[PDB]
Amino acid sequence: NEFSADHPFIYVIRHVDGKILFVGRYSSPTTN
Amino acid sequence: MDIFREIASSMKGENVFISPPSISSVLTILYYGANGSTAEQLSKYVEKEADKNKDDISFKSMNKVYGRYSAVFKDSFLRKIGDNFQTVDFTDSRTVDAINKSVDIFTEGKINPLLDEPLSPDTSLLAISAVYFKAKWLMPFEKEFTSDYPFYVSPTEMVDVSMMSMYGEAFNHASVKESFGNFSIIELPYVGDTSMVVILPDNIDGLESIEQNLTDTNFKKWSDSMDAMFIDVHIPKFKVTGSYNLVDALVKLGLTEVFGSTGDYSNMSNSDVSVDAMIHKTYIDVNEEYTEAAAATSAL
Repeated sequence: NEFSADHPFIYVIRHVDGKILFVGRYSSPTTN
Repeated sequence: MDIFREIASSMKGENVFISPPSISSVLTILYYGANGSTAEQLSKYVEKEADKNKDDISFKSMNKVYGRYSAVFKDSFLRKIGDNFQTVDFTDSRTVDAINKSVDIFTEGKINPLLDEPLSPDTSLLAISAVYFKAKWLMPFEKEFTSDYPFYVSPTEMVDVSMMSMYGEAFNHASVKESFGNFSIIELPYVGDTSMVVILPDNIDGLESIEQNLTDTNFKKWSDSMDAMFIDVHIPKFKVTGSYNLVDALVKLGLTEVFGSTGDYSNMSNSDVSVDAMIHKTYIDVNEEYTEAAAATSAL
């Protein structure tokens, strides 16, 4: 019962039950 | 998702962040003006919904279409685009700095230089969409737990990173088990009506087969199967920026008679207008308090 995002993953921002506002992939930390 | 699939497919192993609405926003403009094959071939991405200058709690959008100062446009096309059209001199140096500024102000200075190299003097028209998003987590990550956790850029390449964490809470989780790999999917809601649904492959290297299977049907399906569960969360606080040219992607997706001279934008102008580039620049910032995101795209 632990969700650890310490490796490549997909994330999606959205309206509760609406359209997808964004969608990306987290591959590297890219110290911005 | 197919455009994402496409973009993500070309740059494997690299951060990618796009905004389907922003993109679909301009494609819809182009559609209104398109005619013949270009039209139907572009209809596949038409949505008058987010193709406006709306807002729903923490997400605001903006549309703008600039035409060649010399061309003459159709009234009907102008009717649809409505309050989002102007005739500009492209050869005019200032013009570019005029546009960028508009997008700059609008996206809280997040997507500043929307346009790079001076805008080609031959460009016939320029369709643009800008979007901004910022909301706080309904459940602000515990600042007194953000420590450094190792991250697997690859099974071998290790790189520490800031890890946001929170325990004792319940979130809509789910443990999908598909033939293309197994993953967990969770929902971190923001205050309002929007949330972030993260898809984390169970194995440290199965993301690929998963991503190449990401469809709106699937995503919707997996999202529904989610139930209120108790899980401890560890998500990296990150901040990235992107710059993509969707001409390549879109063409492979079927849009062949859309860019270049073959493009038929007859229902838009008596003149022979064309668009050769689709620019999409983006910005996101995720931390233990809020999430600020924004993006802008233009069909040069």
